[PDB]
Amino acid sequence: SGIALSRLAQERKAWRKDHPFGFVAVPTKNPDGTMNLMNWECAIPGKKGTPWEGGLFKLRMLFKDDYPSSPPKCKFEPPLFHPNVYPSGTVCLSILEEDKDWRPAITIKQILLGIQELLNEPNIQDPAQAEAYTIYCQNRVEYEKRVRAQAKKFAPS
Amino acid sequence: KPEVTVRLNVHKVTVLTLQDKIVKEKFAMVAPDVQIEDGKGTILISSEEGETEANNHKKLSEFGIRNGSRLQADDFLQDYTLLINILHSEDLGKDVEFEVV
Repeated sequence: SGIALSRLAQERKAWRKDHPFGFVAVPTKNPDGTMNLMNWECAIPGKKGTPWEGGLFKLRMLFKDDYPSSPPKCKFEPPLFHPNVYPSGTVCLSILEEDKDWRPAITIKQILLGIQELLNEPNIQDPAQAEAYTIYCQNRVEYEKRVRAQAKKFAPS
Repeated sequence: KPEVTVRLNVHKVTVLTLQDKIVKEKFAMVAPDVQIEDGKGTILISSEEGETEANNHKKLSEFGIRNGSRLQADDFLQDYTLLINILHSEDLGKDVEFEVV
């Protein structure tokens, strides 16, 4: 637990000193108004020039006591239309899987950039929901319209 | 990693008094974040506005802080971390809010 929290303090400090424009990552508030280092609320801007452009997509990041030996669990809230996002919101990504591409050196910044990258490059070998996967595979112009519509909806204003 | 022990009345000292009079003033931190060492990553005081201000009037005991509790204070603007051991004391007298041992 202490190993996890020491790392999470370092992560928080580095994020505060330098994060990418439009991104948000802050420990969430416990019900008593304290903050919880093991549970962050985050936000990811759609990349420019892509149909995600203008959208801001919120997600939660949960760290376990054996972090950074294990990756955090990441979940969009609300759930998104995207081939690699489960109906629950959970994000399916290989650097987020302990038995695959996760390494302890991976930073929170790298996780959020890796998730942003996933938004515009769906991974067809690892679909997590029926609808976005089917439409992406069968009707790519309809896929792009749903994404654009969704990006419009999550436009902050 | 240096360590200090502070005596105070856990039911009378506010979060704000801990932040401003103890951690900033007495221990010379400029922009401290203070964590309760409960193994849950509880952040009691944040140097970011406006993240923990809503708790400034609350007594330390409202957050489970008691005799023997450990806080970790970490300065955002210096390389400076400090472990604070809490001794609960109800006998400091009318002119004293806290004592460094």
